[PDB]
Amino acid sequence: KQRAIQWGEDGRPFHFLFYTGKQSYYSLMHDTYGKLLDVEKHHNQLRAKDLLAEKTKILKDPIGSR
Amino acid sequence: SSFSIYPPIPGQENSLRWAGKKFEEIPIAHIKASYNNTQIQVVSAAHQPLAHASCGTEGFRNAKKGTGIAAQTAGIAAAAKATGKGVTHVRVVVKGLGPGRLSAIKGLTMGGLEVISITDNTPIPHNGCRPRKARRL
Amino acid sequence: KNILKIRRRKMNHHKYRKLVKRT
Amino acid sequence: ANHLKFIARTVMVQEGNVEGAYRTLNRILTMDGLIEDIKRRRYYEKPCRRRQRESYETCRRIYNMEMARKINFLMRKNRADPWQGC
Amino acid sequence: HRFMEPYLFGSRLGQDIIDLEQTAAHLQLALNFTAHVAYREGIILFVSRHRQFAHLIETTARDCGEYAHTRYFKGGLLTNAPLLLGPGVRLPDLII
Amino acid sequence: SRYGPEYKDPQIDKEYYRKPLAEQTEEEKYERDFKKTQLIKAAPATKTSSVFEDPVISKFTNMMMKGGNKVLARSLMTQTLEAVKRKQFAKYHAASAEEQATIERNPYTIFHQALKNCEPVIGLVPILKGGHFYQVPVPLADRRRRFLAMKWMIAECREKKHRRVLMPEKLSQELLEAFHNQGPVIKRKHDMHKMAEANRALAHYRWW
Amino acid sequence: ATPSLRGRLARLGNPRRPILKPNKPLILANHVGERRREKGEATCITEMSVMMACWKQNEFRDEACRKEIQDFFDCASRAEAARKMRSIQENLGELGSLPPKKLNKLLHRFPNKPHV
RNA sequence: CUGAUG
RNA sequence: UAACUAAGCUGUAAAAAGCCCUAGUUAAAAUAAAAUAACCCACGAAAGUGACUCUAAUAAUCCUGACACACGAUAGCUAGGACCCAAACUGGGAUUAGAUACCCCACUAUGCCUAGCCCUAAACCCAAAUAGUUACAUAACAAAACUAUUCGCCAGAGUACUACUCGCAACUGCCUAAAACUCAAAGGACUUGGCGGUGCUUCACAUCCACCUAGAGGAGCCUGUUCUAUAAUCGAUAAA
RNA sequence: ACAGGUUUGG
Ligand SMILES: [Mg+2]
Ligand SMILES: [Mg+2]
Ligand SMILES: [Mg+2]
Ligand SMILES: [Mg+2]
Ligand SMILES: [Mg+2]
Ligand SMILES: [Mg+2]
Ligand SMILES: [Mg+2]
Ligand SMILES: [Mg+2]
Ligand SMILES: [Mg+2]
Ligand SMILES: [Mg+2]
Ligand SMILES: [Mg+2]
Ligand SMILES: [Mg+2]
Ligand SMILES: [Mg+2]
Ligand SMILES: [Mg+2]
Ligand SMILES: [Mg+2]
Ligand SMILES: [Mg+2]
Ligand SMILES: [Mg+2]
Ligand SMILES: [Mg+2]
Ligand SMILES: [Mg+2]
Ligand SMILES: [Mg+2]
Ligand SMILES: [Mg+2]
Ligand SMILES: [Mg+2]
Ligand SMILES: [Mg+2]
Ligand SMILES: [Mg+2]
Ligand SMILES: [Mg+2]
Ligand SMILES: [Mg+2]
Ligand SMILES: [Mg+2]
Ligand SMILES: [Mg+2]
Ligand SMILES: [Mg+2]
Repeated sequence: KQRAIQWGEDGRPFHFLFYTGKQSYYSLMHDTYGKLLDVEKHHNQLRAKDLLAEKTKILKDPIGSR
Repeated sequence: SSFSIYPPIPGQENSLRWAGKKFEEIPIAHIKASYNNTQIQVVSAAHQPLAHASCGTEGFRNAKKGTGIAAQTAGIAAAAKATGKGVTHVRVVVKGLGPGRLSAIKGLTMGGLEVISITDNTPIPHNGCRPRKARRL
Repeated sequence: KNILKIRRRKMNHHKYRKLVKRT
Repeated sequence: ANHLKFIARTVMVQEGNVEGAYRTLNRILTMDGLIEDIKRRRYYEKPCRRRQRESYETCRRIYNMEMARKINFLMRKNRADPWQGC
Repeated sequence: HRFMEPYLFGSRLGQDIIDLEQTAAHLQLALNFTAHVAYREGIILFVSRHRQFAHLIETTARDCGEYAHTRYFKGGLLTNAPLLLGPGVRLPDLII
Repeated sequence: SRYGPEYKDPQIDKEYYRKPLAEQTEEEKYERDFKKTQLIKAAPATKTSSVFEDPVISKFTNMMMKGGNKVLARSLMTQTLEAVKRKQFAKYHAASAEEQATIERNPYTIFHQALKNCEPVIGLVPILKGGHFYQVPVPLADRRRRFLAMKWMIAECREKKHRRVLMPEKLSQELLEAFHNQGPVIKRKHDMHKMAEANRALAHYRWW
Repeated sequence: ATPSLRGRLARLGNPRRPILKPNKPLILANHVGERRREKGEATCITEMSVMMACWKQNEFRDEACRKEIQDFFDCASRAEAARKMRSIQENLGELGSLPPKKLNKLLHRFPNKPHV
């Protein structure tokens, strides 16, 4: 199989990053950076309101997740 | 601990003594470090030679006396011949940039002489006599 | 490059000098 | 010869330290330019080579100074990239 | 740049100042030309390579429904489009 | 080479696991060592959980073994330990009550003390400079020092003995000499130290 | 500072004789020269001297003096640890010097513009 | 250190 | 040139030769040259000039302009003087098959001053002088492209910084400077390989060293080669 | 001259 249809009958590409070469990879990067900015602003608001209700979920030693 | 690396000029009223003597009475050790031989000669304060030992007089040969070990042995022998006459402190006068420059200096300390002043008296001609031509034509 | 013609003129002048010295 | 003895190019040791005093004396001559001067005067050089050596050293110093200036000017931008992934 | 002397107003101690009158006139013309293309169903591509507002430009393009490009610009993107994008593609009608 | 990079070294110490609750810092790593599903290599045939065997004895037997005949080196080590023990028992029974409180009889202790006495401190490294090799005095690692101390004794007991004197009999005397610091191994160590002291002036040639 | 450059090279607008004869065009390249095997010095020399002093004084025996034997091993261990930890710390940080592998990437971000 | 020719 | 000390000093990658009236230190005229300052760029028409001081002085109320006039680095000549040091040449000692060369020692003309010549250079900044411009405009490289008035040159290359002429204190010379003949090329820059006995960096997890094990070079035997010896195979015969 | 052939791995 191959890639599905990117643009409709009118020729307009469906995705908003079709002219970037990787409309999937760069979209994933953009969404990840957006979620990162959202988490950053949320944590900044929490620090300003003096609320620390989160934890560090980076230590994945007992889980073995790579 | 006010220590100045400048030599104690006799014109001042400084009080610096070595083995009871002043800086003007300390014997001198002329080390001529050429590119193929390193000579060491010990003279007194009155310019009277006390000990003389060179890499050639140390039993070396043409290319053997150019190494640093030859200068170190020459310094050991010079320090031995100097201590044979009862000397304690010495002022090293280095002359010429050669391979046995620092070896002949450390040779006196290894042979038992206290180095107090290292003076670099290298002949630097102010464009006097025309030196030899260049090699590798 | 130009050293070709330079050496050519050099050789010609050298041969002329040798001819003059011989005759 | 005619000048006073044990004044020019003289270094006094402290507490019998010989290696440090020798390194100080050597750095004195290197910063004054006597080591390279003696190494050059060992064999006579012609002015046709002297002018070339001076021009080469001047160009090299200019290029090195410009490179060091640009490095010190761009050292600020060595920090971690805050916009990674954009 | 030498082609900015007619587009500059002056220089305040080294820093140049742009003439906002001509700035606003050119901006009026540019916005009119941009609105007409979007009205006539024209593909608008915001091409801007700058790692400071790459997120803002992409969000603006997403909210507008037009396309964006703020990553490494490939060589034969617009020229060798029938080989980089697909068999037969529709090039952007306007580049911003 | 059959063990990939995900294979780690085994852990034979039984006491390391017989007290998992007595500590938390060691528990923190042992609770993840297996939860990471880490593969472990097979236990070697020469090393077990026996309390009478020692890794130093194992290393010395491995260095003494020629070729692949392991039982020969094992029997040689057994005879060496037996001769050491019997000579020390003879010296104990031929001594008085005052020397009985000082003369030891533990063969493992005598062997380890002899190795510690024969262990060098600083070695010589040949460095090429100016077209010639200079023996620079260099601090050696613990494994290097122990390996040299064992190899010197093994080589001396191999080459500097008579055909009628056996290896266990000769080593039983070499260990007792090294315990009192009067043997040729101590002599060679002191010669090495003297040759390093005579070259310490070349210590400025090292770059590490 | 930087030496003067006006009136040095051979140009049509220069009325005097050119002073500097550049071997190659004086254009600042976008990559620095690689350092010719940056080396380092030895360690624990003062600790080894006082260690061998015991051997020379007490006739080469370690049972006489011991602290000069233990401090030497401590210095060796600290040097062995610093040889491995700093070899990564100094390559991760950029407080002091830096290898040309990073200077080149720093210069390529803001290169020189010979044309236009 | 030196090493010529096709 | 004198005084103390030692049998050595200079000399190259290694030596030899040379000097042992040698070598170091303390003093020491005559001659030659003029460290750092100079990362300075000034003076002068050019060549050229930067150890200090003094006298004289560096044209044109300022265009270009010769075959006329006057200068013109080093090198060369003549006469007189000087000669520390370097050295054409020469004589030795190395290396090479050879080395009348690069390497080492000694030494001369010469480099030094006055007077008189010779008037040559890659005398190149290969970019002529006088007043300007950033307009059109990248053969290539290099120092970007150009205007108006001029002076002196340029007609394929070799033949040819040549012979024949004129002039010159120059006489193995300098300036000017062809022709017969031979060929259809001779030339500058550029792009890519190949090469370099010019460089820099990189690592080799049996690999170069720091280091470990067991081996060949010691004895005999087997076996395969290069050799002598016969009428008596041959191929392979550096990594491979 | 409306020109073309001819140098070179090109
Ligand atoms: Mg000819
Ligand atoms: Mg050039
Ligand atoms: Mg270059
Ligand atoms: Mg001889
Ligand atoms: Mg004289
Ligand atoms: Mg001068
Ligand atoms: Mg001028
Ligand atoms: Mg004037
Ligand atoms: Mg005129
Ligand atoms: Mg003469
Ligand atoms: Mg001479
Ligand atoms: Mg000769
Ligand atoms: Mg002359
Ligand atoms: Mg002249
Ligand atoms: Mg000139
Ligand atoms: Mg010309
Ligand atoms: Mg091109
Ligand atoms: Mg003219
Ligand atoms: Mg012709
Ligand atoms: Mg001529
Ligand atoms: Mg003629
Ligand atoms: Mg190997
Ligand atoms: Mg075998
Ligand atoms: Mg054999
Ligand atoms: Mg055989
Ligand atoms: Mg055969
Ligand atoms: Mg054959
Ligand atoms: Mg064949
Ligand atoms: Mg051609």
